[PDB]
Amino acid sequence: SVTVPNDDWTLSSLSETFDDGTQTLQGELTLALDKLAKNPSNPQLLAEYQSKLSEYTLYRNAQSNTVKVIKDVDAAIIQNFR
Amino acid sequence: SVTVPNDDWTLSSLSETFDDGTQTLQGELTLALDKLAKNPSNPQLLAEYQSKLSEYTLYRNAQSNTVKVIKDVDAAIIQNFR
Amino acid sequence: SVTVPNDDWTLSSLSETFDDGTQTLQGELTLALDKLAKNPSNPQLLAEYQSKLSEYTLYRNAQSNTVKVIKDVDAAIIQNFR
Amino acid sequence: SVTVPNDDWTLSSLSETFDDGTQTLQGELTLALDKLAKNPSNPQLLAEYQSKLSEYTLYRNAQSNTVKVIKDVDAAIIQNFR
Amino acid sequence: SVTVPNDDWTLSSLSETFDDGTQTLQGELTLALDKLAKNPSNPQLLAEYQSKLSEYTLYRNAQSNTVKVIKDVDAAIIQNFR
Amino acid sequence: SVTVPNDDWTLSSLSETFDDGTQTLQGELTLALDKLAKNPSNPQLLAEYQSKLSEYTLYRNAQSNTVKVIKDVDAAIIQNFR
Amino acid sequence: SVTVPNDDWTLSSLSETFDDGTQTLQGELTLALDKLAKNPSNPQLLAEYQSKLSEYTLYRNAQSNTVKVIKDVDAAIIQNFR
Amino acid sequence: SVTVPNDDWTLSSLSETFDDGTQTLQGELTLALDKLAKNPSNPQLLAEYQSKLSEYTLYRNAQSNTVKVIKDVDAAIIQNFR
Amino acid sequence: SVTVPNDDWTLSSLSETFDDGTQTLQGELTLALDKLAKNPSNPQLLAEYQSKLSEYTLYRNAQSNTVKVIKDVDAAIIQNFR
Amino acid sequence: SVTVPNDDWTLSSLSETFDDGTQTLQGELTLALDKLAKNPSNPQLLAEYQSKLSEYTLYRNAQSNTVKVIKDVDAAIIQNFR
Amino acid sequence: SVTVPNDDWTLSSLSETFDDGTQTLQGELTLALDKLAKNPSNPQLLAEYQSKLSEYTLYRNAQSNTVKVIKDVDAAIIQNFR
Amino acid sequence: SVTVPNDDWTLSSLSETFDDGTQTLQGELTLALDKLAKNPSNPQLLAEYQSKLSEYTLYRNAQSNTVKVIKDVDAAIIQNFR
Amino acid sequence: SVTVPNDDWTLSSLSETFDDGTQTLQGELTLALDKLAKNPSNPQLLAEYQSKLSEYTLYRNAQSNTVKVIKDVDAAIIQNFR
Amino acid sequence: SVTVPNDDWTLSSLSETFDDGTQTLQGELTLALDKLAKNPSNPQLLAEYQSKLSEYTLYRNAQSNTVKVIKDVDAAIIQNFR
Amino acid sequence: SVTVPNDDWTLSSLSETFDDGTQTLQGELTLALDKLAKNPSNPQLLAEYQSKLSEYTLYRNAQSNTVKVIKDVDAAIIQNFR
Amino acid sequence: SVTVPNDDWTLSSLSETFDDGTQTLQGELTLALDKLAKNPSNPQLLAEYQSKLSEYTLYRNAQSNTVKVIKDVDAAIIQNFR
Amino acid sequence: SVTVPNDDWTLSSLSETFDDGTQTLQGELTLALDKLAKNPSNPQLLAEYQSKLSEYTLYRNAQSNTVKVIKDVDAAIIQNFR
Amino acid sequence: SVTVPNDDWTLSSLSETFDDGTQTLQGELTLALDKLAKNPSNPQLLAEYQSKLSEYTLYRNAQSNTVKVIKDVDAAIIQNFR
Amino acid sequence: SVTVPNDDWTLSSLSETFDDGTQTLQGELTLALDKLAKNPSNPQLLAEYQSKLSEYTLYRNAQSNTVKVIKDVDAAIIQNFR
Amino acid sequence: SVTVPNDDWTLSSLSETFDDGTQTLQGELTLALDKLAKNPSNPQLLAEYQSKLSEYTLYRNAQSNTVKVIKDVDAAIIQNFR
Amino acid sequence: SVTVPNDDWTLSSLSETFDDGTQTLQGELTLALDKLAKNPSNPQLLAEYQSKLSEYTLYRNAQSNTVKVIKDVDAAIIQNFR
Amino acid sequence: SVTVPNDDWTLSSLSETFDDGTQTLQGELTLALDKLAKNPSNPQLLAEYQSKLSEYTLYRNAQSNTVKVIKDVDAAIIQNFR
Amino acid sequence: SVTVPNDDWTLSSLSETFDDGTQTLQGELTLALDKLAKNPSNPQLLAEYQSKLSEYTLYRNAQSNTVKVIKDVDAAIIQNFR
Repeated sequence: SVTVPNDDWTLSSLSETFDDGTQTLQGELTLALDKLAKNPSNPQLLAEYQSKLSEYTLYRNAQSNTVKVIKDVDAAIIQNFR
Repeated sequence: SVTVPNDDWTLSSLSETFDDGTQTLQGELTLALDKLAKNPSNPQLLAEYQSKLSEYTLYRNAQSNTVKVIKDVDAAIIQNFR
Repeated sequence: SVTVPNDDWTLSSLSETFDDGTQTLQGELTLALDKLAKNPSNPQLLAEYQSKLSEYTLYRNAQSNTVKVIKDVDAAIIQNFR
Repeated sequence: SVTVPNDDWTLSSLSETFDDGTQTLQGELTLALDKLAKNPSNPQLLAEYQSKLSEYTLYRNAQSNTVKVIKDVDAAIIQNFR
Repeated sequence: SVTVPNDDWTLSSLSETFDDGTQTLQGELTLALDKLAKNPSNPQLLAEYQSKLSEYTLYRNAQSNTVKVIKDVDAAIIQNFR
Repeated sequence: SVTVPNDDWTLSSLSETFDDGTQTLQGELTLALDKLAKNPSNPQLLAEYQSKLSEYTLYRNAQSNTVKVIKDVDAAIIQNFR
Repeated sequence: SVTVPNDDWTLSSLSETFDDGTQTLQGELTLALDKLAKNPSNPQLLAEYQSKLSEYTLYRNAQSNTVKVIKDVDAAIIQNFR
Repeated sequence: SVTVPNDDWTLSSLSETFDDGTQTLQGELTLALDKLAKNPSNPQLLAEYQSKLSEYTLYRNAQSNTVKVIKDVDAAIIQNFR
Repeated sequence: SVTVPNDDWTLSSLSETFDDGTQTLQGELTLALDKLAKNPSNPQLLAEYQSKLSEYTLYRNAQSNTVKVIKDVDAAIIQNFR
Repeated sequence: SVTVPNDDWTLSSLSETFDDGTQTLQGELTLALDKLAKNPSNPQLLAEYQSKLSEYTLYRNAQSNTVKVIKDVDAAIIQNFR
Repeated sequence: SVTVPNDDWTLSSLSETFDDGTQTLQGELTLALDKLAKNPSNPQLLAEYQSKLSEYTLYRNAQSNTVKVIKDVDAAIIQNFR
Repeated sequence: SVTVPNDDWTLSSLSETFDDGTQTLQGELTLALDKLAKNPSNPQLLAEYQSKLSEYTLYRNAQSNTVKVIKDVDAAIIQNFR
Repeated sequence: SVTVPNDDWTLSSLSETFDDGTQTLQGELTLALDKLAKNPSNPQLLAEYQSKLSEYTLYRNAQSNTVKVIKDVDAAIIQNFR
Repeated sequence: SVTVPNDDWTLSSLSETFDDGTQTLQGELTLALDKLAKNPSNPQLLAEYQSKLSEYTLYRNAQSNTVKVIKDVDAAIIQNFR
Repeated sequence: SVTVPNDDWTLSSLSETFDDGTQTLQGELTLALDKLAKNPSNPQLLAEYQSKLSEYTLYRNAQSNTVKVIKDVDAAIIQNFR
Repeated sequence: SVTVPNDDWTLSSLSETFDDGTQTLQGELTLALDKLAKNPSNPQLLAEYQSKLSEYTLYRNAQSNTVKVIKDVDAAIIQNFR
Repeated sequence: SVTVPNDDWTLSSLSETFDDGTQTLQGELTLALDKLAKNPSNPQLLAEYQSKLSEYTLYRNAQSNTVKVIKDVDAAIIQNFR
Repeated sequence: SVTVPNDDWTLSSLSETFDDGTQTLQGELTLALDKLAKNPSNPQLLAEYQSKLSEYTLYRNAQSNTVKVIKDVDAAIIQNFR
Repeated sequence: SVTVPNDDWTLSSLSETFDDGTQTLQGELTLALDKLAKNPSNPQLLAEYQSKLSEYTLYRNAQSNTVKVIKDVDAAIIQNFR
Repeated sequence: SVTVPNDDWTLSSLSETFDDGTQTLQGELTLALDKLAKNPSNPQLLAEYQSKLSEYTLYRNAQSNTVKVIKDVDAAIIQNFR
Repeated sequence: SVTVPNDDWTLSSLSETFDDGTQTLQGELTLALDKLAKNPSNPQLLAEYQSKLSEYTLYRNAQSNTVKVIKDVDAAIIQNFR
Repeated sequence: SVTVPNDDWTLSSLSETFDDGTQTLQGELTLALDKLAKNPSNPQLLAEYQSKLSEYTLYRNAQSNTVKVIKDVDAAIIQNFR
Repeated sequence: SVTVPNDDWTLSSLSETFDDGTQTLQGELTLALDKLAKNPSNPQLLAEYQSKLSEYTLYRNAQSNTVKVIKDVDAAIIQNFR
């Protein structure tokens, strides 16, 4: 489940890399969201939820931008076939 | 009625999570509001009403912000389709 | 007609508590005032009338101050709604 | 004329709840005010008038603050539409 | 009304897939919009309306991007005829 | 004067939906504003005026945000023509 | 010239209520003051004058306090417009 | 000089509505202020002056808050042009 | 002034189709713009102006994109003459 | 029924903490108020009643201010979600 | 030197109104104070001095309160500029 | 100095339309600002100044947004030349 | 050493007015007190001493009350600064 | 030193307008403050000082709010350059 | 050590103005207090001490209120920086 | 042990000033009281005792009033901190 | 300096047509830019500058696109020489 | 548990830094809150509670603002990927 | 049963301090009152009764004033929580 | 235990400064309160107790206001982080 | 140092135009900032500083937006080279 | 340690300018705070402390707002890089 | 570690330039963040932290935008290879 600029990997492999490399964060975010839905008035809970949510959004954006850039590169090389 | 960063859930599922995870609070707030409308002069009643109202506002704001952030993330990923 | 710092009572309930808890005193004061208006020269009558009148004034002042303080507390809590 | 945090009610419904839940108090206050305007020298009358007036002011303030808070919440959610 | 990367389907078939696969959501959004136009002050109503509207916008954007990408692919293949 | 996510409606139709679905509220607000301009010292009048004004502002904001979002969606689809 | 916590009255209406509800007392006080200015040595005259003057002062104070409290309530509600 | 939530009115129209709907009150306040400046020792004069002054302040505050709220709504709609 | 994918029409015919099919909207927008230039403070006026302006921009963009696409198709066919 | 700045508690928990931590005081105040309503002329009784009433008002104010401050903090953190 | 709720006056104009509308009273008070400082034992002199002094204090208090209230109103309107 | 979605007008024509359609308002605002700079303590003056200033800001914002949107449309059409 | 309700005087000026306006009386009282301390048995001496002493006490009381009242007025105006 | 919504003026011009249009008031306030620092016990002096100070604060607040609003408008227009 | 609403002064300058403008009064009060502490039985001494003490309290209150008001104005202007 | 309205002194310093400035009087009063308790029938003794007792009461009252006034001034200034 | 699809014109002729047909606009833009560089705080100035700048950018883009398209056409015809 | 602008840390690391760097303060606040809930009448207790509560609110606000700013920076950098 | 300005005491503790620190005096007063009710003609008895009664009244007043002042201080600190 | 506007101190440090800088006063007040609870009839004792109590209240108020102001400043700076 | 849409100028020339056309304003802002850093309590100083700072921010924003727009235009023309 | 809108300075330079330009004020405030912590009962001390504290708060707020505004301007220019 | 538009450098070289040219600022920010996490209540600390944080965000944004622009230029040149 690793990725190297060498002979073999793929885009779905990059997405799986982004998912698995940041996995426990998703479970922590799930748990924090549950606790928040229980009682939305505990400050420490709110701070942890904010941190986790921000990190999750950053992860999603980074993954999507990386996939987009790599697809653009590949489509650029393909066109040079002819 | 649970939500996990896994294969399947949705925004309306998040709203329903926020609603059901904090449900008895809404009934308590209803009852306290009724009692308050009966006699607006009992201090204990006022304190309980204040606590419940504050918690309710916090819940609404948290739910709305979470929905907004997730929609922003999704709209960000969609645009990277092309 | 009792009052407890618990779920339900009101200001008018406090006034009624002050009135009913000190009731026979009011009838005694009425009777003494009548007798005094009959013949204002009996010393024992004067002493009893003085005692009853003083106690009545004390009761009125205490009731009014208590009502005022409780209303102030309630108006203080209400403002903290927002 | 009841209100529940469920599918349907409105702000005017909250105001009507505050009005109807505390209705006989308004008639009592009217009657006491009339009697007071007749003869402003009866202590029991004054005590009852004070109690009723205080309770009425508390009711007005509580209703107004509740309406304000709910409107603030609604305007907060609306802005998250976009 | 299904679509598979096999011998037969079309672009309009993709649009119909997007429409029919997300159909009840459109009726729910219609109903919520109607209720909102009735009384724009119920928080639960606002939350449901926000969720449905966000999901609808996401659906429209995804459908349009998918159609665009597939048309681009087809126009790319056509040009390689000669 | 109804609107459904089906073959035919328009933006002006949405605005007319918002206007007609909340119509009697506008007349009530007019009447309350007139009465207020007559004598700005009746508490019940003030409470009703506050409720109606708040609801009116909420309606305006919701209508404007909905129109904005739908126009954004339409302009997004149009650009995918080419 | 009556006042009820219902749709219509005003502050000046409250002042007129206090004035008209206690009217004959003012004429009696005028007459007693005149007689007193004639001969300030009749005990019965002095007692009646004392009673009337005390009642008049009580009426003025009660009216002023009521007007003040109602104005405070109204100014409190007005501020919650925004 | 009337105002209706219909096709045509303006902010200055609202201010003129507040002014003209409460006009005789301003003349009465002028006259009472003049009389007060003549002899500041007549109780009835003082009570009428207090009532009129309080009502005038309430009118000013209500007018200003209404204008502010409507301007806020209009500036909110304008921004949604783009 | 109709257009069909059949033997005869032209690009200017498409532009005229877009213009005439959406004509009354242009007059309504003119009138609304005039009224707005008169008094830029009527909320209903602002909402109608926003709706009309948005629809007009959408119409312009759609017309331009359609003309562009058809010209591209025609220039593609012409080149295949040789 | 304890509260710690750690993973879990809530606003209603703070109110219950204030109530239960100062409980016997409320019963003592009830008893003293009853005795006072019996005979409002015993100095020791008056002193004890004054002490208890003052302490009760202090407790109410402190609880309300604490709840208000914590709600403000929580609403501040929530807004930083986005 | 008159003042009307119309287009033009000012606070200093109100103070000058209070001063000039009650002017001869100030000279009378000066003369009475001088005579009193001459011989503080003439009863008629004492009565006139008491009347004038009381009226003067009333005038000062009324002027100051009026100025304060009007300044408060003006500062309230100014803040609604933005 | 009129503008119609027909053969001929321009952006500067739109700006001149906004200026001339709302012209007397600018003179009124000038006069009110002058009077305010004279004596900043007349409530009616303050209310009129607030109304005029708010309307002026609304006019400026609306004009600027309209110009921006039309320029965006024109720049969109220009790019479709090629 | 005169005092007028005009632009300039002070409290110490009032005290000096009371002292100097009644000055020869103080010397006469001194002389009479000396003579009395010589031989306390001359009736005419006693009558003159009684008259002078009474007038002196009246002067002191009047001066002190006037100073107190003026200080109260000034402290009342000062507080209205804010 | 005048300002008109026409081709040329500036923010500093608005500040200078506020300063020069209310200039003699500043000198009067200086003189009154000096006199007050001399002898803080003359009632007329106190009343004039209160009036001038209140008017000065109103002027400062109005000037600052106007400058703020105009700067906001200008910064809004600037951003629409692109 | 003078102060003018012109380019340069400060709060401490206002305090020093209040101190130096009323300086000899402080020395006189010191001397009178010393004499009073010597023999608290001379009426003239008591009258002078009362006058000086009253004037001193008035000076302190006026200075403090002026400083407070000016600080409030300055803090109001500062916030309008942004 | 002196006190001056300058940089440093305190309330206890004022009390000590009152005590030490009138010290020998206290010893004289002690001695006179002792002698009086010995033989309460010597006229000269009675006159001296009366004089000393009166002066002592005057001293106590003056000290207490001065302390009260200064504390009031200080508490007034403190509140103007905010 | 005119251009017609007839026997004679050129690309530089098209550029000169674009320049001369829109000439006064360039001078107006120069003047407005100068005035803006003088004082960047006049709203009318900002609006005119925005309009002129937008129109100038549109003109540049249109000219460049037209030149590009005509050059492409000419280069297309040239290649068909052989 | 330290954080440095170097190769490795995260948002949750910043939150944990804020929590652990200010830890004993939270326990002290817990203890003080408990003691306060016991007896809300000890001044030293109140002062310590006020200090701790203020510091806690400051800590929460600072942590939240820092997290928000860093997330904004990160989301800014991510977008520059393409 | 001692009280120190240190970590722990309360208002009721102050009342108990006043009661227990002066306890034997109450028993002595009881005994003296009994003896007086037996035979109200013994001079020594009367003197002792007068002394004890005076001391008791002083104790009550001092206790009440101390409690009042401390409650005022505590309520002052509480309000500074926010 | 000193505090300087330099690199390091805190709010609790300010409270400790207020406590330790005024420490012996607290012990003196304790001792005086004890003595007073012993015998509430010694005038010198009463004067010392009054002085100490007044100074203590002043100290508490000053400390609380200073802490409040500094917390307000800090919370103001924190918000400017973003 | 002038700029005209004619044969020769550049971007740095535009920046220098913005700098030199608004130069004295920068020196005035420097001087005002220095004076403010000296004594931040002079209202006139604060008003001038606010005006200058606002104008400076407006100038910076306008310059930056103009440079951005012109660079965009130039980069648009360059791409049409081929 | 000076700052000019010229080639070189920075934000920390602005903060240092605010600190050093107002430096002696900080030492004076330190000294006054120390003296106040010694004896909180000297009026002159209280007045000086109030003045210094107010000026310090003003300085902090002004510095923070200036830094915020300049950072906003810089972040605005940076974004126009692309 | 320098960079010049000459024969050799790279993007990572630009990032390293941005990092090393602003290095001590990062250490200062680290230290300030640590101190802040210690005690979030020192104003000078808060001001320094705000300045450093703002400068850091500006640096990050500038670096990212520069890298983005240079990459865009390079990708533009590469495409012109063919």
